[PDB]
Amino acid sequence: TVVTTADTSQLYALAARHGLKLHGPLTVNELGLDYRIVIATVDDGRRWVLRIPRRAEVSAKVEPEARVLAMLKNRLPFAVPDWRVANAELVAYPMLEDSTAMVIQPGSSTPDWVVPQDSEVFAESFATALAALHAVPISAAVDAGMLIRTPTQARQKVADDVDRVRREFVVNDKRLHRWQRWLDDDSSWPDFSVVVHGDLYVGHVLIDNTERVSGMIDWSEARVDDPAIDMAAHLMVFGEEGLAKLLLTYEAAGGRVWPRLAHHIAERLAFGAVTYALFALDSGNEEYLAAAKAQLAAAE
Ligand SMILES: CC[C@H]1OC(=O)[C@H](C)[C@@H](O[C@H]2C[C@@](C)(OC)[C@@H](O)[C@H](C)O2)[C@H](C)[C@@H](O[C@@H]2O[C@H](C)C[C@H](N(C)C)[C@H]2O)[C@](C)(O)C[C@@H](C)C(=O)[C@H](C)[C@@H](O)[C@]1(C)O
Ligand SMILES: Nc1nc2c(ncn2[C@@H]2O[C@H](COP(=O)(O)OP(=O)(O)O)[C@@H](O)[C@H]2O)c(=O)[nH]1
Repeated sequence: TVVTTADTSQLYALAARHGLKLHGPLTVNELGLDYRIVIATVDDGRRWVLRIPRRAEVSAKVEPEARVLAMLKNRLPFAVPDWRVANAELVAYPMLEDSTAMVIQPGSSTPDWVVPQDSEVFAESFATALAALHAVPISAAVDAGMLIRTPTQARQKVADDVDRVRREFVVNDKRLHRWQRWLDDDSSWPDFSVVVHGDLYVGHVLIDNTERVSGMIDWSEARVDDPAIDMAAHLMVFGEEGLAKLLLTYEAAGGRVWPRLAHHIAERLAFGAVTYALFALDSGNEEYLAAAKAQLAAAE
């Protein structure tokens, strides 16, 4: 025979226990630390995504995310995963066939492609899609059992993350002072929270072949929190010019802004170093830790 990375027999058995009959081509991404991701063909002729929790601690997150997606489905003018299977040993949904807004080969550090800076259709539709998401009523999030952070709680969470990094790592003095000045800068912080995606960047946005936003995936970090969380990666990828365009259209679409929002987003992006370091720490992966320590010690 031929050795293949996927164990088709075990995958078939797992899927069949949950009412899904695999038949035909599949592909497997084993690089995730929490889930194995398989895109498999099913007997409905469709591709489905199998998100397979690796451990009990990951399994525990399935039911709450399922409640999130259940709530969001009718409340967003774009598609989200339809978890027709959602349990501790398997999440499965029909694949949303539209491409992600960035394409990258598994394992690679460099994308093959990212939706272009000058794509006006992408820019405008991402901005309106984001305004739509952030318009989801807080009451709907509460009814769905979501994690809720008031503005005070949102700021406390950032402080807590910073302090956890300070306990576990040695951080460049100026970097640390940057975060502390931000945490102390009342004018930077919003006086409201919204439903956020929590892990939003081009890799988690789906686009149709005109480059119009058509969906968003991987909602595991969704919660009610600081709106700027969902804008940091847009600044990283599309720069200050892209951010300026985003904010004008977001506001025009009914998105709530505040005067120092652009500044706050830049500080949130800087804070990404904390997020990465805590991910590294929690992963126990020596390569991620090496990268994190290096970044933290470095002057920005
Ligand atoms: C452009 C293309 C690149 O995308 C990014 O720059 C975006 C903009 C990051 O988000 C930025 C921006 C932001 C806000 O996240 C959206 C911030 O939190 C993170 C740390 O960095 C992403 C996604 C980060 O991932 C996130 O890292 C988190 C620690 C966990 C999070 N997730 C699994 C829970 C995960 O998605 C992270 C580290 O770069 C992924 C690793 C693998 C990369 O090095 C890959 C190769 C990236 O360079 C990239 C795909 O090529
Ligand atoms: N086009 C498309 N890609 C998907 C879909 N579901 C998963 N993917 C891809 O699979 C990758 C990993 O899935 P993801 O849910 O992000 O796993 P996680 O990062 O561990 O949470 C994503 O980054 C996408 O590239 C989908 O419905 N449509």
